Amino acid sequence: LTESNKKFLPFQQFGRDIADTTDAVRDPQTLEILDITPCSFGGVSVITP
Amino acid sequence: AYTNSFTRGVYYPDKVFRSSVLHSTQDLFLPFFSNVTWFHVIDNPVLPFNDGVYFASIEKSNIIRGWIFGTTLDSKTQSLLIVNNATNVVIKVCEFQFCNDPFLDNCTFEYVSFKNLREFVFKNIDGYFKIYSKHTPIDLPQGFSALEPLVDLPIGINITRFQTLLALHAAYYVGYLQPRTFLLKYNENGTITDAVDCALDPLSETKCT
Ligand SMILES: *[C@@H]1O[C@H](CO)[C@@H](O[C@@H]2O[C@H](CO)[C@@H](O)[C@H](O)[C@H]2NC(C)=O)[C@H](O)[C@H]1NC(C)=O
Ligand SMILES: *[C@@H]1O[C@H](CO)[C@@H](O)[C@H](O)[C@H]1NC(C)=O
Ligand SMILES: *[C@@H]1O[C@H](CO)[C@@H](O)[C@H](O)[C@H]1NC(C)=O
Ligand SMILES: *[C@@H]1O[C@H](CO)[C@@H](O)[C@H](O)[C@H]1NC(C)=O
Repeated sequence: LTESNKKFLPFQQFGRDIADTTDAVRDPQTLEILDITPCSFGGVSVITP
Repeated sequence: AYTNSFTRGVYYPDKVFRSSVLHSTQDLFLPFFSNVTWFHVIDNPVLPFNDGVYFASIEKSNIIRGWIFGTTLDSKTQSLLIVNNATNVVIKVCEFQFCNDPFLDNCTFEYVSFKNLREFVFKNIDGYFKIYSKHTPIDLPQGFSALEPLVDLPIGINITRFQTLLALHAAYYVGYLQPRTFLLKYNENGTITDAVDCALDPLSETKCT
C-alpha cells in the first residue's frame, strides 16, 4: 500500500488497471485513495563455474 | 407526444475508476436516440415501470415535485412515493392515498434530506430501487452527460408501475431502458466523457470491437 494521491469520484470505491486488475482502493477509515502494488519477486539464476 | 433521447441517460454502471482507459460493458440502459414519451402539463397519468424508467424534466420553478412508484397505485400496495418538499427530498412507501387531484400543496420507510434541468433513471433490482440522477441548471439537451447514482434505495420493495406528481397552492420526458452493449470513455479523473451504443450503427460496432 502506497502514499497515493489518486483522485476518485465520491461513489467510486475501487479502481482497476488496463487488464482490470485492482490497483487502487478507497480505505473505509480514510477516504483518500491508496494505490496497491503487490510485492516484489523474480526468477532465481545460479551463476557458477 | 414523443421526441428523441439525444445521447442522454448514460450512467455509471460500476464504481471502477479508470484513467484514460476505454472500457466496454453490458447493462440495462437507455438506447441512443431512442423514442421517449412526452407529456406537457395542461397531465400526469399512470405509466408502467417496465424494466427501467428514464425521466427528464426541465422546469425553472420545479412544478414536478413528486413521484409515486407502486404496482397497482390504489393504496393496495406499498407505493414508493418520492416527494421533494422545500429543499427536503422525502422518500416514503406509504399505503395512504394522495389527494384527488395529484398535486402537492403503512409507511415502512422514511428518508428526509426552463432554467433548471433534472434527469432521472429508475430501475429496480432485487428490491433495491436504483436511481441515477442529476440536478443542474441550464426539448432535450444535445450535449453528453454522465448520470450519477445520487440515491440507492435499500427498501427491498416490489414495484411495477409509476406516476409523476405536480404542485399547486411542466414538460417532462419518459423513456424505457433496454439491454444494450456500451463502450465507455473514462477520462483521467474517472468521469465518463463519451459513450458508444454498439446496437446503434455499424460505426458504433466498429468502435466497440
Ligand atoms: C417536508 O416533508 C417532511 C416529511 O414529513 C417533513 O420532515 C420530517 O417529517 C417527519 C414526519 O413525522 C418528522 O418525523 C421529521 O422530524 C421531519 N423532519 C426531518 C428533518 O426529518 C417536513 O416537516 C416537511 N416540510 C414542510 C415545510 O412541510
Ligand atoms: C417517436 O414516435 C412518434 C410517433 O410514433 C414519431 O412521431 C416520432 O418521430 C418518433 N421519434 C423518433 C426519434 O423516432
Ligand atoms: C410485483 O407485484 C406485481 C403486482 O402484484 C406482480 O405482478 C409481480 O409479479 C411482482 N413482482 C415480484 C418480483 O414480486
Ligand atoms: C483532473 O484533476 C486534476 C487535479 O489536479 C486537475 O488538475 C485536472 O484539470 C482534472 N481534469 C483532467 C481532464 O485531468
